[PDB]
Amino acid sequence: HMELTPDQQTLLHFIMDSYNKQRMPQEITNKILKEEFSAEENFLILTEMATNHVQVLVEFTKKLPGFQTLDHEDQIALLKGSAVEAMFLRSAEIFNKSDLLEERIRNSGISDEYITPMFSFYKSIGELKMTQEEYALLTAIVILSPDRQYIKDREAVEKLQEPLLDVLQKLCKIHQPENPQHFACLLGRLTELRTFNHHHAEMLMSWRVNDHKFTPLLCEIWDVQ
Amino acid sequence: KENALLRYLLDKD
Ligand SMILES: C[C@H](CCC(=O)O)[C@H]1CC[C@H]2[C@@H]3[C@H](O)C[C@@H]4C[C@H](O)CC[C@]4(C)[C@H]3CC[C@]12C
Repeated sequence: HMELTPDQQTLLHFIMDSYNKQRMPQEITNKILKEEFSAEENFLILTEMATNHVQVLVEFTKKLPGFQTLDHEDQIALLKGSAVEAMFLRSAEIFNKSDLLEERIRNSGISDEYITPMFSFYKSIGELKMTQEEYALLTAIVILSPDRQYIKDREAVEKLQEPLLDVLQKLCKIHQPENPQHFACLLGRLTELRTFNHHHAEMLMSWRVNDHKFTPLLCEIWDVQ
Repeated sequence: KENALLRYLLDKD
């Protein structure tokens, strides 16, 4: 509808450059298809993948325009505060085209009381039929959240997040022109994304398989102490 | 330091 301005196009290009840059080591994708299928193997694979996703999330975030101008402690607080929500959005993207990854998730020590509601959430995200540009912008928007815990200069984060929201609103009009409520529906899903921060945290208190440990990076970012 | 690995990754080029 309303076209992206030239500077908005440039911002989108930087975000898409960064979103498509890093991925998962093929050694890890080899394990998803070939490795033994047991709760123990699944726990180790899935936490290895989640650790890699945090590393990719950090690299993505560092290339968001303006992020490296923010206060350094605020940078850390934004990354840690968004890791789970960004993982949910990525999970949604993957599962809304590997059923083998789903089957491993379902035999990983995680209760069906958690998995079933979360996959229903991923499906509710899939019904929005988002493009990769929309997934990328929504991910950048959740990372640059001015209301996250521990942020000292919230106005500085807000001035980075506001232009992303403007671009996303235009993408919704461009990609789903026959559904003028699309952007509002995306933002409604953002709100429920936040409620699953707590569920994930509550799930972690009981997720254990053969008394295995989470990796050091996951212990940091998921607060497993 | 709190979140030592996260800091390492953020500062590493
Ligand atoms: C790290 C990968 C994404 C990899 C990628 O970027 O391609 C995520 C894709 C599916 C996610 C899993 C899926 O969302 C189900 C679980 C959700 C839970 O809160 C964390 C563990 C989970 C088991 C989670 C762990 C991280 C992965 C496995």
